[PDB]
Parts: sequence; C-alpha cells; structure tokens
Amino acid sequence: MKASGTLREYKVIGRSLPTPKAPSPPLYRMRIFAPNHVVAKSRFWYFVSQLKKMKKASGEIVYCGQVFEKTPLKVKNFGIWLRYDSRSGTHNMYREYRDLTTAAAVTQCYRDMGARHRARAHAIQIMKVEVIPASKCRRPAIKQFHDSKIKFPLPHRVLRRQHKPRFTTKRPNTFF
Amino acid sequence: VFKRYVQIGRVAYLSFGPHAGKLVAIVDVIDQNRALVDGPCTGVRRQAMPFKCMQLTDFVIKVPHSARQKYVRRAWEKANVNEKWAESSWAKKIDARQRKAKMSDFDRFKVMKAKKMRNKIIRHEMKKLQKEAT
Amino acid sequence: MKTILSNQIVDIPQNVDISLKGRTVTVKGPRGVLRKNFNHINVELCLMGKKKRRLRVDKWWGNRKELATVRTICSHVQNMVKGVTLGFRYKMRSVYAHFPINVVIQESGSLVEIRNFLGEKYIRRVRMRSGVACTVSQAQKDELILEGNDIELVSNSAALIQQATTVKNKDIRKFLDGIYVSEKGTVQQL
Amino acid sequence: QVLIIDGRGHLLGRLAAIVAKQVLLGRKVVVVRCEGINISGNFYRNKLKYLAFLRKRMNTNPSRGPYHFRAPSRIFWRTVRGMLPHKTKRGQAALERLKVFDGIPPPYDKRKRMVVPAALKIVRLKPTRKFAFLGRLAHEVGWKYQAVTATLEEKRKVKAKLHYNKKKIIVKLRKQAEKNVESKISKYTDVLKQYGILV
Amino acid sequence: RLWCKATFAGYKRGLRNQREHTALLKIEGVYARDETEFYFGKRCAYVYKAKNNTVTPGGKPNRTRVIWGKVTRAHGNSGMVRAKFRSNLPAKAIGHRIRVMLYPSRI
RNA sequence: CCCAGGGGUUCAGGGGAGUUACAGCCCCCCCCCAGGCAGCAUCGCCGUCGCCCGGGGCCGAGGGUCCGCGGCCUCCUCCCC
RNA sequence: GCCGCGCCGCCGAGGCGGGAGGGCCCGCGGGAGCCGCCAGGGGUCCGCGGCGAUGUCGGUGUCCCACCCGACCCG
RNA sequence: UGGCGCUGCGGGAUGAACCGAACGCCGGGUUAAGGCGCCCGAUGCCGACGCUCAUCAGACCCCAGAAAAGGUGUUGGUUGAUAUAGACAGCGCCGAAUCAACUAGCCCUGAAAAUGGAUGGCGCUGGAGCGUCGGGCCCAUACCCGGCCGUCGCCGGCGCUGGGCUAGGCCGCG
RNA sequence: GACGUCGCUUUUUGAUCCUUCGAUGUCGGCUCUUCCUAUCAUUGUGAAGCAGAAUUCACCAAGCGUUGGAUUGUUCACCC
RNA sequence: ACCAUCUGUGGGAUUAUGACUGAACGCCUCUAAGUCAGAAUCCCCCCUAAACGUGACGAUAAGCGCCGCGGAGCCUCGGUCGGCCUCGGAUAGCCGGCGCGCCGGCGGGCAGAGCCGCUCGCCUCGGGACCGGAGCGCGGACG
Ligand SMILES: [Mg+2]
Ligand SMILES: [Mg+2]
Ligand SMILES: [Mg+2]
Ligand SMILES: [Mg+2]
Ligand SMILES: [Mg+2]
Ligand SMILES: [Mg+2]
Ligand SMILES: [Mg+2]
Ligand SMILES: [Mg+2]
Ligand SMILES: [Mg+2]
Ligand SMILES: [Mg+2]
Ligand SMILES: [Mg+2]
Ligand SMILES: [Mg+2]
Ligand SMILES: [Mg+2]
Ligand SMILES: [Mg+2]
Repeated sequence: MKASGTLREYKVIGRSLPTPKAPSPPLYRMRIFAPNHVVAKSRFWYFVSQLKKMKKASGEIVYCGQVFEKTPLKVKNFGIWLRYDSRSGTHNMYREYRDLTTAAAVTQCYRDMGARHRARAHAIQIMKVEVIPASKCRRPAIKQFHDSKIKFPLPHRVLRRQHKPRFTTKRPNTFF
Repeated sequence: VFKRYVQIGRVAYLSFGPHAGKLVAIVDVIDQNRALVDGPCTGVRRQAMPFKCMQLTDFVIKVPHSARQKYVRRAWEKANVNEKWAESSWAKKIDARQRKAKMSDFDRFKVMKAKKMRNKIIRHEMKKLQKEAT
Repeated sequence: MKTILSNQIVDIPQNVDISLKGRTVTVKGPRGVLRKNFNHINVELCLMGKKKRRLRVDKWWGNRKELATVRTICSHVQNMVKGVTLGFRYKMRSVYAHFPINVVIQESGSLVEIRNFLGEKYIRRVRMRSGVACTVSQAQKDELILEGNDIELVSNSAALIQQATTVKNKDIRKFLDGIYVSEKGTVQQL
Repeated sequence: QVLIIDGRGHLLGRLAAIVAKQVLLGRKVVVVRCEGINISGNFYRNKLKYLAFLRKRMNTNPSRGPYHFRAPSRIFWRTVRGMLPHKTKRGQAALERLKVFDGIPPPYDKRKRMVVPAALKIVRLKPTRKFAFLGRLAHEVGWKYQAVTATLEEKRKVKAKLHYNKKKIIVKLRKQAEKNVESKISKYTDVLKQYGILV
Repeated sequence: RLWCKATFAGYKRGLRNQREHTALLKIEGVYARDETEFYFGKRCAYVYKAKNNTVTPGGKPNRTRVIWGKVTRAHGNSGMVRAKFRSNLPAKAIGHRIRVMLYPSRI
C-alpha cells in the first residue's frame, strides 16, 4: 500500500471457495484502512493469507464496503496498536491521536510513523484501533488537550501570502 | 502581551478557505493545528479547521464543552455577535474593500472627480493655517 | 511534544519597583538600578497585582529546549532583585606556599595589581567590570572583597582575578597557588 | 521604473533569488544597505564558509583566480551573479540593471525603499534559529569601511528623522484641516465612503 | 494607454530544447493562473524602432515596426501566458515590453 | 419547536454550588419509524456524449448521397399587421 | 443441500388477462409529391478596411551582422 | 533475458550500457521518466503532518567515500521498578510523581593526503533538509488529431470518352 | 592491549591489462617551487605512575624550520 | 660580499582550552538562551602592485570654449508609454496624539491590499472657492 491521501476504513468480508470436501467455509471480516477498495481487497488477501490457509485464487470476497464515521462531530482519542519493521527488526508500538474520524487518525498515523521512524506504509501493520476515553490516555501530547477552559494564543504567526505582494514598503507584523 | 486567545467560544474570522469571510465559534480544540469550529448563524456547520486560516476576534461566547448546535446558536445570539461584528471596524474595512472592488468605470470617474476637489479644498486649508500661524 | 503553557511566578519585595518595557526588565532598589534585556528568549513577561507585585514568565508552545529558558528568566530577575536590595559580596582568598601574593587595589576598586605570584617579576593588572569594586578584606590576611549589583559582573570579575593567577608548565595538583573564590554572599546579611 | 530594495532584515539567497529574476525581466533593481543582509546559521558557520572561499585561488597565479570581494555589496553582487548566466550577453545585461550599495547613498537616501517579505528573516527563519549579519561577516574578512559607513548611516538617520517629524506635522495639519472644512467637503467624502474609498 | 504591460520572459522551452514558435509572456498584474483567463485571445504586439522607414496604417511612415501576436493559453501557476506571433520574436526582445491589447474583447 | 407526554441511568475536558442545580455530555425505554425540510447538500461513487449552454487556441486536406427536420399536398381560429 | 405448497418481503427484476376513470406517450396510421431547412459524403463569405514613383511594397533561403537555444575533429 | 556495439531523443549537471521512450517533414494537444528558489521551462499553493542545528549539517536508481563502537543532543517506542503507610533529588524537613534497562529516527563522535573546488552552481535552516502524502504545473523525435513526403499492402479502381488513359499512365484506401 | 574484531590510506608490493608499441625519454642525485598532516621542533592547552628538571600521552594547529659530512650510482640504510 | 654595513612592525573575531551566570533535572552543570579570557592558526594593518575603477585641480591652440530650449535642418542609436520628495525599527508587540504617564488606532483605512496625478479643445452660468493660481521670469535659505 502507498497510503495515498486520506485512508478509508473498509469492512472487507471474504471466505474460501466452497468445495465439495469442505463446503460452507466460515466468513472472515477484517478492518482494512486503504485509500480505495481495490487496495482494500489486496490488503485483505495479505493478512488472511498469512493468518489462515487462504489464497486470493482459492477464495472470494463477499463484501468490501467503506465504514463511515458514526460520530464525525465529536473529537475522540484513538489508540493504534501496530507493528512495523525497522532497518533492524520488527517492533510493536501503541500510538495515540486526537481526530474526528477513525480513518483520519490512521491516516495521521502513517504520516507520523514515517516522520518519527521513517517507516513506510508497506512495513506498517495496523493491528487494533479503538476509541479511548480521556481517562485512559498515556501520551502527554494527547492528554494535555484534556482540559476544559483550555486557552492558548497564537504567538509569532508566520506571514503567509509571501508572494501576493512581492515588493511592499511595509514590513509585516507577527503579532495579532 | 497577548489579548486574543484560542479558547472555547472564541469567535474567529476565516481569512481563506472554503468559508473565507465568515465568522465561526471555536467550540473545541482538536490538536495544536486544528480546531472544531461551528458557525450556526453564519453558514459554517460543525467541522474541523486549521488555525492558519483563522483570525481571532474580540468576541467570546459562553458555550459548553462539545455542546450541539442548538446551544452554540443561543450564545451566538445572546452575545449579538453578528450585530457587534457588523458595527466593528474590522467588518467595515471589509465592506469598504468589497465596494472598492465592485467600482465600475463610471464609479471611478465619480471618485476621481470627488477626490480631485476634496484634496484641493483640504490642501488650501492647510495653506490657510500655515499662513495664519506665521 | 510541545507544552501548551509553561509558566513560573517570581515574588518581588515591596522595596523593589520593577518596570517592564517589552522584555527589558528594569529593577530599582536601595542599592541602585539594574536593567537586563531578554529579547533573545522569546517569552512573555507580565506584572500582576498593584501591591505585592509578581513577575509571570509564560512560554506558549515550546519544546524542551525552549522550556529550559523559562526558569533562567526567573533566576536572572531574582539575582537582579537581591542585587539591588542585598547586593553581591564575592570573597577571594590568596593561597600561596612560599611567595606571598601582593595585591594592591587602585583606581578606587577598579583595578587589581597582583605582585609576587610564584616569585614572578611580571605584574598582573586586572581591571574590574563596570560597577564592581574590589577591596582588600579586613580581619583577614589574604582575602579580597568584590561588591556590586550584577552577579554576572561580580562573578566575572572574580574569574578574571582567579585565572590571572594560573601556574604554567607545573603540576597544578602540587602548585596550589592563586587567588580563588572562597565565598559567594551578599553585601547585606539578613 | 527602479525597484529600490532595502537590504536590512533580508536573507542572502532568499533575496538574491528574487532580484536575479527581476533583472532578467528587464527591470532595474537597486539594493541598498547590503551590510544589513542576514544569513541563516550561526556566525561561525558563515565566517568559515567565507574563509573556505578565501582559500579557493589559482595556485600558479592568484591574480587570475577567484576574486574575493570583501564589501557586503559586492558579496551580495556575487551571490546574485551566481544565479544568472553571466557568461552570456543576456546575463551580462541583467547584471547591468542591478546596483548594490553599502548603506544608503545620497542617490537613494531620499527615496521609499521596498521590502521583500519572501526574503525577510522574520518570515523565513524561526525565532530561535541563529543568523549572521553580512556587515560583521565582511568586517572580519577585510571590509575596511564598516566604521565610516556606520557613522554616515548614523547621520543619514538623523536627517531622515527630522524629515519624518516634519512629515508628522503635515499629517497633523492635514487631519486638522479635514475637521475645519468638513462642511465644505461633506458632499465629496460621502462619494468616497459610498464606493469604499474611505471608511 | 490602451494596452497592458507584458514582458517577453522567453520562448517555450524545456532545459536543452527551445521552441521559438511560442513565446512566454509575463503580464504586469497577473500573478496567478486563475487570472490569465481574461487575456486568452488578446492581441499581442512587439513594437520596436528600426533604421529604415516603413509604411504606417492610417498615418505617415516612420521607423516604428511591430510583430503581432495573440495570447493562446496559460503557462504554469504564476500568471504566465503563451503567445504565438506571425514571426518568432527576436531574442533581443527578451525582457522588453510586449503590448497586450484589450481586443478582441469579451466583456 | 430540549417536539411533546411518562421517566430511568451515567460518567467528566465537573457548569452551578460533587452528578444538573444559575451550562451541558452520554447511554437506555414505551407513545402517530411526533411531525415538518432537506438527500453524498462536513464527508464517497457513477451515468443510456446524461441534459443544455458558453469561451480560448490550432486548420479547411479533398475538388465533375446517406441521416434528421419543416411548409404545402386538410379546413379554420388567435397573435402580429 | 434438493423438490412441492403456503405466507411475506421485493422503485417498477417483472411478465400476462380484465376492470373505474384520469393523461403521458408510438419508426402505427406520412410519400415513385413538390418546396425549403440543415450538428448531414474535409470552407466558405452572393463580407470588409487601410497604403500608392524619389520613398515606399514584396522577395533578397545562399551578403554581412546581432541575440536566444543547440553544438567537442574529421577519417 | 534485455541492452550497448548498429541509436538519435527526454531525464540522471556530465557519461557507449542506467530510467522513460526508439526517429520521414510540420501544427495543435497530452504525457512518460524526471522535475517546478535562481541559473533553468514549471508550485509567485496563504499545500498537510512531523523529524532535524551539524566549529567536517544534509540533500534521493545506476553513482561516483564509509564501518564497528558510542552520545544525560533531540524525538518516539518497548519491558520493568519505587510513590500521599509519603518516594526521586537536595539539606527529619520538602510535597508530586520518579527511576532503571532496552529499542528506534535525525543529528553528533568515531572520520587523516597531497594544484583551489564542487548536493552541478548560487545558495538554502517557519526549508531550496529528511519521511509520509495532496492539488496544480513543466516537455520527448513517445501517445492523440491534422497537413505534406516516401515506402509497403489492397484477389484496389479506370480500355464505358469540362478534364481524362505519357495504362511503364491516372485515381482511391489503409 | 592478548584472544578477537571494525576501518582507513595509496609514500610498499602484488593482482589486473583499461589508456599509450607510425615512441608519453626510464634510476638516482643536483636544482627549484608549491602542497598534504598521520606535528619532530617552535606557539596556545589538556593528561600522567606531571615535586622540580627531563620525558610521555592527547588537543587547536602545517605559520616557521627540519642541517653539515664519511661509505654506497643507489633511493633505502649506517655512522660522525 | 652575513667577506663590510643598516632595517625588519600593530590590531580584530576567535581555535584548543580554562571559566561566569544559569536552566533542563528542587541539586548539579562552561551551554541549552546569554557572557569572559584566549593562541607560531585565521583576517587585517604595516608592506609591493594598481583595474575597460577612480577624485580634486592646473593649463586649454584665424581656431576654440560658455551663453539666446541656439533659430531652423540632414544622417544615426536605444529604451520607454503617469508620479510617490524618503523615520528608525519592533516581530512574545507596534503606531499616532497630548504633558515617566494618559488617550486613541491595530488582520495594519494616519492602510504600498495604499497615497497622489488624471473632462477632447475653444467661449459663455455664478451655483459653490478667497483653490489666486500660472513663469523659456528675477532674488534668498537648504546639499
Ligand atoms: Mg565494431
Ligand atoms: Mg538492433
Ligand atoms: Mg550524477
Ligand atoms: Mg509537439
Ligand atoms: Mg532541474
Ligand atoms: Mg569511546
Ligand atoms: Mg557525519
Ligand atoms: Mg495520424
Ligand atoms: Mg589484535
Ligand atoms: Mg592533526
Ligand atoms: Mg617539568
Ligand atoms: Mg656530499
Ligand atoms: Mg566553550
Ligand atoms: Mg572574548
């Protein structure tokens, strides 16, 4: 996976091809986070193939639908248990994020795992994501926003629009 | 030294973006970069929005934490944000800047003629006081 | 990780009248006035309360390198407070084995001529900083007294005298001769 | 017709990348106060960058090798030249449109100087990062005219402030005249306030 | 003045190839691609002076000559435009003035 | 319009003075899926060129019907003159 | 798992037969017929302006020069 | 197996082999690989999120200098251990968390050659650095449409004449 | 700094045979200039099993200097 | 001809390093912000040269230099298509007005996102103005 743009939470459900020797194979549901469904199906045949004795050729996908956010208007703390392969070995990690959508936090995780650890999308395996209350958060960067009557200014606001006036007589101000 | 802060209920002006020029109320702070603003009386529904497109105003409404749009609208109307903003110099300079951009060629000619005589009358008054003071 | 707010409050006695002009802190006490600019720290300073004034040093959205400069602001102003009320009295002690160190103060405490260090014929003329006065201590044999309002100027004037009496090409562990700082106190002892 | 830019507070490459683009478009740029140009990174970095530049010389004949100009104007001039095809007639014509000066000489002392926000230190550099002035960098590599330029710029700011204080009285006189003749310009100020000219 | 100020910034090129049959103009007020639409199709003119006198339409002959063109499309995101002239612009005109007429008008 | 009529429970980025009170939040029930207005309009995807209108650039190579319509082949009425 | 029936759910996946009316449709009823129109087997105007023998018009590729780009000496 | 040799073209500054793509002569359009501070066509976006200060910073296939081993630089993560029967640190006082090990990013140490010099250069540190991505944009002799030239193929057409059929001619199509 | 182990250099030698056999004069010395530092001495420091003296280790550092002779064609050695 | 004789030089930022204040990390700490001392190195002065760099000044031949927008003409070379006649700067604050205060203005309207100039002529209203404006004009301050 390339993790292009904002990822989408797909509920890919699949099973093996029914055979006369073992008919009615069980249905397996996964929680895939791919930018589109074509990648969500390929990602499904990556974890199911290594967890079970199932292959894309000997199996079928019965449902691959996008999971919408049930509470898009509420800020939620997410906890993402994931394993990633460094240049040396594989390590388990647990990250925390504040966002509105589960897929917007997993997308925010790929941007962070690649920033702080140079981990590419093909090396990260998102194992578990669940909304966590503010009383069970561990990271101080996430837990510092768990404060009512929060207040902070915007110190030293960088002047954007640097080229709309390219040559001006007035030097810009950074205090507003 | 700071007077305008980012807090729950801080009315902000959107400089650019899809809702550029509208006022929103900061109902929640998601992270250091984004916030959860909601303008019920302006036309900006509840959504995430970065701080780089916001400009803090001198208006703070009393809204609870993560209250729905019904109560964010009351504080917006209780504090008379739209009335105080429309009479503030911030919006009046925006209104003046919008009217100057919609001036036709005949409007500029009326401004050219008005400013030509207005300056010559003021410029002579400055010469009148200089002669009087000496 | 960037902390939202990192503050610290400084207590200011009633005999000190402090004025803030941006980040330039100016304290005025019975012993004189001081003025130290902090425009390189990039923080927020505020004086709260008319009576029993305080100094609030705020830092918004700073990492560990920037949070460390918050207490440095407070510890500097507190030195400016005790410098205009109590002052600083750095005491030197001339240690020698055979040749006594002859110290003669000139220019009303603005120059220290060090003679007979290790029997050397060269004279060491150490000029004190502005506002720092050196004086041969009484009730002691080879003790000096450095007084002033700014600790950064008195403690630096002590380092100039101490590093001037440095032994070269010898075992410093054996030749422990020189004028060292023995006590870091105040002019007024309360 | 001439883009007069004040060099104080600007970065070296940020400003040279823009001035080099303006002269290629047939525009004449005059950059004054090149000693006030900032350079990112601590001073010891940029000083070593110039001392390493002093070592680049033709071993057999240094009079032919890289000419190491010490004036901040000629330092900024060599920076702009590096971003121009100075070995072609098109690039040489662009250099002829740029004139750099240490300080603000009389030909431009009585002018309004432009500022490039895309090259200022406040906009392009963090408040905690270290920077270096081109006036100090030049003084420590052989610029012999820092003290005389500082004194001439000191007197230039005295006569520029006396003019500004007189300009403040003219603005006070203009604002007072607007109140004393408001009854005669009421019909005119309503037209300007109608079309957003005033507010 | 009934024309907009433009600068002959150069020909349509890559890095090691140059197509002289297309020119890149830079309009004095257009600094974005969303503003170049107004100038699409406007008459372009490279007015210059020569030694010998040439006939002038609606007037007496003089040394003034001109190469007519037209803005065809936008170029990049910084307000640049492309223009094709009846004769390829001479390389001496790089950085000089190009008159962008207000006709054919569409307002 | 907390939609109203019966209410239950629940924590805290704890409002008012610890669990709604001088703000609110969440989870649940039985009453006409209370009604009323919007419908991928903060967030996707796709059409039987999908329906219609417009603008800019480039050029006309060749040089002895097919496919759509309309009027009349039927008598009048109205508008416009 | 098949097979039969029944119930129920299925924008109108739907097909047949008929009934009360309402009204939206048809390459059904219009062609060896005359006239025109044209999104129809590749462009035309049954549109138009300025300039005129001593200083202008076109060409002057192949005479010189200038600039941008490309470009190392052949066998 | 492809390629070079026998092969130009866009890109890698540069270069027989790498990446893209192979070539009649042109117009318009669109791209590939690769790019878009300036040289140098294109981000003069109010791009997104972090990481990083380097007194030898770093800057991307082939590819044109680094290792073992270290850092209480900074930022993540993992597994443990003490603490409001009051710890850690500092002199019972103090009153809120603290400590240890390990691991992973960037930076740093380790890191010495001879003419003066090479992210291509200038230069860049709210990025012109590294990672993760978005929108837009730039142009190859590649792709699309159109013109012209030639070759090749048509169980090609025409002896049934204003023009035509030197049929060894003429015409049409791909 | 043993047993181990990771590098660097191109002032040894080897390996290779890419350039030159219609020819690049080939060893040393003499002469002469500049460069490198992996610093012997001098300048400023840190460390010691640095008391002083002498010396050793290490750092910033190539500005300056590194000689006169016997033997040997010898570079290389050896000695005064 | 060291085979005679004479002369051969001052600073600046700093390297290493030793320190100051002081956090991070209640302590400590040369470092993180900020400071000090600091060298045969480095830069510069001294010194040698003097650029398709140049200043002041002298003298400038029937010829020649200034002064009549000389007063009219003939060959040539380029642009170009309204001006802005100016504080210093701050950026974790700024600007304006008034005698360290107070008042006023800040997504900069005392605003470069700006200001200023800008009816096709020639005569007539007097409705608003006292715009007393316009100089190939004569003098005087200011460089
Ligand atoms: Mg061969
Ligand atoms: Mg072949
Ligand atoms: Mg390369
Ligand atoms: Mg093409
Ligand atoms: Mg490039
Ligand atoms: Mg070690
Ligand atoms: Mg390194
Ligand atoms: Mg074709
Ligand atoms: Mg060994
Ligand atoms: Mg060394
Ligand atoms: Mg000794
Ligand atoms: Mg000999
Ligand atoms: Mg140090
Ligand atoms: Mg110093």
